[PDB]
Amino acid sequence: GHHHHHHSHMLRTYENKEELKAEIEKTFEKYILEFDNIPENLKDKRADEVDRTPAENLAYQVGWTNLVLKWEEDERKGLQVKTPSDKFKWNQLGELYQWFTDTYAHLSLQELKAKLNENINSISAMIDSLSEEELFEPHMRKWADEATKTATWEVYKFIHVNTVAPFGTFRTKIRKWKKIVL
Ligand SMILES: [Br-]
Repeated sequence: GHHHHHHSHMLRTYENKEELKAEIEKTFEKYILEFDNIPENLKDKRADEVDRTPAENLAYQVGWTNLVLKWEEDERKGLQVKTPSDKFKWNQLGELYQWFTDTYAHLSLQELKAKLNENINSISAMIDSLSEEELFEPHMRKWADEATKTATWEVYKFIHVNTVAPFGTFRTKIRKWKKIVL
């Protein structure tokens, strides 16, 4: 079911936890830097050949990182987890994305950047909290095995496709937006 994820074709091998954390921080910094000169008054400005506004772009990352953190926190607390979310299934990502916009896009860029920054720090704490086995071997978290229909994904794959991969593709999109609008 997780193959419905839009970055399922951008998987990566990692050597260890440190390599994973370093890549998340590097790609996050390059992505977030692009918003430094985007004014709040243009956060909802839509460019023609770009799907999302700057706020919707940030809202998407806040949305997904909030979900990954929730799956693990809920499991840590002994709960049974529904993925990708309680309201939407893996074949309803389009609706989940609109929910991200409705839930988060109205916030200021400053507030969205603060939330994403906090989430990157929490994801690093999560990586540090799991053994190398829990992170890199299959069948270590019930939430990661929850939707499997074809190939199994280890915890690190879920972290990677929701951080390193979109930070790269959405950085391309926000740069395109700035070239047009600014
Ligand atoms: Br976009």
